[PDB]
Amino acid sequence: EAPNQALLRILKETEFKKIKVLGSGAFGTVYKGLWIPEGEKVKIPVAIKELREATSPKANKEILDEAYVMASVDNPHVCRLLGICLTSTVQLIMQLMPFGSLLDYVREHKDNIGSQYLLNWCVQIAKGMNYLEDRRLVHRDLAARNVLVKTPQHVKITDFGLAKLLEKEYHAVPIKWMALESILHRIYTHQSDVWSYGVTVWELMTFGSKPYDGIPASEISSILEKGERLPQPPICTIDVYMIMVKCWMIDADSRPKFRELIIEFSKMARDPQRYLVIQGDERSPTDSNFYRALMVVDADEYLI
Amino acid sequence: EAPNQALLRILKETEFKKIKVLGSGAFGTVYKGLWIPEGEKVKIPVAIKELREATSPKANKEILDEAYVMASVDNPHVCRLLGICLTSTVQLIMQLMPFGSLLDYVREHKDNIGSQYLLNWCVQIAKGMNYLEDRRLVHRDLAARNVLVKTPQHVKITDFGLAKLLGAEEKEYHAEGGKVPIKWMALESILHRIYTHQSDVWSYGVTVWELMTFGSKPYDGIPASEISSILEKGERLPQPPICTIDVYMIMVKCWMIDADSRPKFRELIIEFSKMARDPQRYLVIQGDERMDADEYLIP
Ligand SMILES: COc1cc(N2CCC(N3CCN(C)CC3)CC2)ccc1Nc1ncc(Cl)c(Nc2ccccc2P(C)(C)=O)n1
Repeated sequence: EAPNQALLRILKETEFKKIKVLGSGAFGTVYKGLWIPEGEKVKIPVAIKELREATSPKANKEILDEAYVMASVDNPHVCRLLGICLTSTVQLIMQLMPFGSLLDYVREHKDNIGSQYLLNWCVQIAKGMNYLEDRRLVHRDLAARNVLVKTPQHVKITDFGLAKLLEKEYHAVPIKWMALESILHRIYTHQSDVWSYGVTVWELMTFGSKPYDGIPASEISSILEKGERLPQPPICTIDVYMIMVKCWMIDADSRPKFRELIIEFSKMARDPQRYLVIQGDERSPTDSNFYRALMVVDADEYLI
Repeated sequence: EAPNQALLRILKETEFKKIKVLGSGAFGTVYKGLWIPEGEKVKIPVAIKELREATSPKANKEILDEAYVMASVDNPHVCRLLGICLTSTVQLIMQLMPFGSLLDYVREHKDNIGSQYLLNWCVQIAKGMNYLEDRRLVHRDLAARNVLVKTPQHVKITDFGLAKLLGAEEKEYHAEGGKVPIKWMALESILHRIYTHQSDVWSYGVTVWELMTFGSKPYDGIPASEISSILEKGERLPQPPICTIDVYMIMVKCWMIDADSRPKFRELIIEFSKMARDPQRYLVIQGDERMDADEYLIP
């Protein structure tokens, strides 16, 4: 092949600080963290994955393979891996963006978010996944909360808990955001990621409304077998919304492939106003509220 | 062009039940039913279509594309669908045309169909098909069996399982293979699998002769294979007895070999709307002097 001239930074546990916990699991747990590196004035937002136990050689094998893949990931729309840290409990530092996640952004800015932006993010999210899918990497948790805002023009999808097919499947919870075949079998393919990519665009178009809200997670299995999907967002034409219906096809192969979505979504992004209808579309970028919590330096800016 | 703000509603199959099979088909089965929107306290009678097997991705893509057209058309003479059900095998929920195909309607009632309705029914098909010509669409299976009767006064068009859309660039569409009823199709479609609206004027043509004879079998004894031969040779369908030569000439100008020689639907609307201003004059039928909610829920 080619040399994987990928770089692996070793940070010291006294450089990063765990602020609060994000997710948790049997083995492993994910925190919100601030990185203060090598005596600079800058503080960079990050998320840190910690093996819950420090002596488990099968678990320690796993957490390094993931470090391996996250460090091999070099794409503008998948988060970089800032560095690992060899405590007893091995830690991974993925970067975060200073402005926060899309969902919190889209919710806070829906009276000045435009049509060219919404369609421009669908290509960035789809570009990022087809990068991942290009690598036999399944993502298993795509959602607006896991798409971070670098600049209202650039978004990356966080890549913790990726699943390489080292083949037609790999097993492994976010019920609203999952394919039926995931709820009933806890199996994740790339086409189940397409389902997630579906629900992700829905959260975007609705300006951050909650998928299947109030409804219990035990029903979603059933109210999917029976054919209820998310409704049409108001601003969606029937061209946009057919993409979303196709992502939630019960048949997995009937679902759009990721290479297709970007073709389809940039074509619709060259005439943006023809596919999305937003009141006042014609007549602004700024800071967020996740960003207000921190007061604040992008990690892509420091390491340059 | 214009943003297509046509929405499609998604319905879970708990919101409708099927009461009666209206017909088995190669498409599959279509049922008669009541659809009670959850939330709403109306029942709306509906017709529910359900293909044989959702095994192929091609089968799914051709049912969701059939649903894309039906959902975005707002024409009075184009049967519209209410919503879709994304079950394992998807499901289509359309307004129930209570009276059947026109093909069924005019055999049962050959004894009580005056000239006014038959020419009114031809102005209505032509208006729906000129809506479809305006949306760059080719229906590709028009026939009295695919024209449904919501009321004797008002007829609508249906079954876009074979409908195909044109780009702005190409003026004609060409499929391969397929299974299409040979007796309703223009000669170029039989012979080159070419299609275009001018091939659908020919279909419209056969649809009238269907109506004008009160629902006969076109080329009845003739099997499908010979029709290419017989058309090339200049055989066409005979004159309906009810028909004047003014009216039967129009069906002739449809089965014209040259597709642009054939008449545009825009013309067909005017030519038949005049004819319905003096209907006794262009059609001759002995006796002719003598003879829950709905799509009211849409607005
Ligand atoms: C209840 O109203 C109907 C009655 C019948 N009848 C007509 C007489 C027929 N006869 C009666 C006498 N009997 C002894 C032998 C049979 C039985 C079926 C058929 C159809 C509708 N309405 C209806 N609405 C919407 C649709 Cl969308 C649809 N579609 C549809 C219905 C049936 C078959 C195919 C279709 P398609 C072309 C694929 O939509 N169909």
